[PDB]
Amino acid sequence: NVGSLELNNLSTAEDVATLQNQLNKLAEEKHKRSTWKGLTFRIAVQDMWEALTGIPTDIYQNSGRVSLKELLTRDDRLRGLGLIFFLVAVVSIFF
Amino acid sequence: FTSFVLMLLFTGIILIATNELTYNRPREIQYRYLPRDLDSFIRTQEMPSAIFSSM
Amino acid sequence: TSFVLMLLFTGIILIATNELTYNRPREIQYRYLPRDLDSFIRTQEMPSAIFSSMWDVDTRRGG
Amino acid sequence: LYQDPVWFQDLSVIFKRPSEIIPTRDQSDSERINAMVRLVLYCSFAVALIRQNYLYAILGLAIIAIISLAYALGAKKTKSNEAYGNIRPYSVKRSKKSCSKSSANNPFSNATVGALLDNEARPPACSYDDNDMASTMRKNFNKGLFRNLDDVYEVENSQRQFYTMPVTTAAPDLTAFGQFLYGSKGKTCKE
Amino acid sequence: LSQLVAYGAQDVYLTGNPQITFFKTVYRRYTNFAIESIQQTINGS
Repeated sequence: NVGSLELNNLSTAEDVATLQNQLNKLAEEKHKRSTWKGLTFRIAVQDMWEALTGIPTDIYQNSGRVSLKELLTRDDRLRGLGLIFFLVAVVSIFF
Repeated sequence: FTSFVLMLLFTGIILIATNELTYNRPREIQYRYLPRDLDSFIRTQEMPSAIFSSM
Repeated sequence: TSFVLMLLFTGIILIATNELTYNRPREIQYRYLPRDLDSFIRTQEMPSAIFSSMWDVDTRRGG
Repeated sequence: LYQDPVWFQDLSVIFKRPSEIIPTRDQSDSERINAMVRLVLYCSFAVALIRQNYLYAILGLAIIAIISLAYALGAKKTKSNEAYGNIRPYSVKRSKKSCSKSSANNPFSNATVGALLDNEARPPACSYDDNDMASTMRKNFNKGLFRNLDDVYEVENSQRQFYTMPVTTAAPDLTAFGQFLYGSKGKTCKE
Repeated sequence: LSQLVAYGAQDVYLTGNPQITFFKTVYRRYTNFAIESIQQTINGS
């Protein structure tokens, strides 16, 4: 009985698409849950990929003029610093 | 001396791996089609009553 | 060794804090969109069934 | 319209570009926090270098986190640092002047009736170039509007007619205008 | 007028489409308004 309008879906979508709105937002929900589940405690082997993404991109973040700490570390990078666990295990094996 | 900071990082990085789960917080809302009769009624109606809504 | 024990103690405390703050729930609301034009027309009732009663029997006399 | 110099808070990497500031003076609160960060970082790193135990730097970083977290969380929202008229008594230290940012309902912050809605006292819509609000204004104007793709310097959908009115508050602030035309001149000859 | 539009449950679940008899008009409930006519000032002879 009333008109309620959703402005955007994290990317402004003009009121032209009809089913593209459902497909896009279903893909959005799928991506969000995929990232949540692959970003929680339960990880199998993805730590290697996260570390390999962390190091070069963490270094490159300072190759820009600035990079906010909320983005230098929280952009899927915090566990990307999980390789320090590997290196400390290695040296503790040594030392 | 060195072993102290090594163990410090050893526990701290596990703590970080525990911490990192909190970052992603997306909102979930689903979409569904109108009932056919209600859809026809809404499309037929001429006046909107309330002007606009943003959510 | 004692430093390791205290560090593990505080690490376990903060990990327990993370686990307890991890279980906060999330809520989903349903947003209803109007049917598209083509789907509407495909779903539309044929006039042969909407008002077929206009010649059913009559209104002044029964059946 | 009132303008202030540029600053930033300890996030990003500003803590190195204007380096070698340790303790606060005539600086914004963000700048004061940055200066405290510089103090703690240099002090802790120097202490770690003098006594090579590699843990004084860790404690320095931890207390950096404590100070930054305290500043981030404990900020009091009860700020009304709005400059108009003859007096600005709330604070004399460096601070960011309040701006009424452009909004979806009021793309140009013209204060048509938004002033009577909730604000009552509405801070002026500050300059067109202050805080990149030009991009936000253009985005808000181009919300739900289709262009013919024959104008990449868009004037076709009548940008020019729309603008920010000279005054964006409930009152024209006549005192500031008068002080502009007629300076106080402090202690004059007749005094 | 060009923004995507959707309804919440309150306009779907708690309602529906009533069947209307040709001969039973149901009039719409509407906003409160009034009409006045006044003269404007003309500038120019």
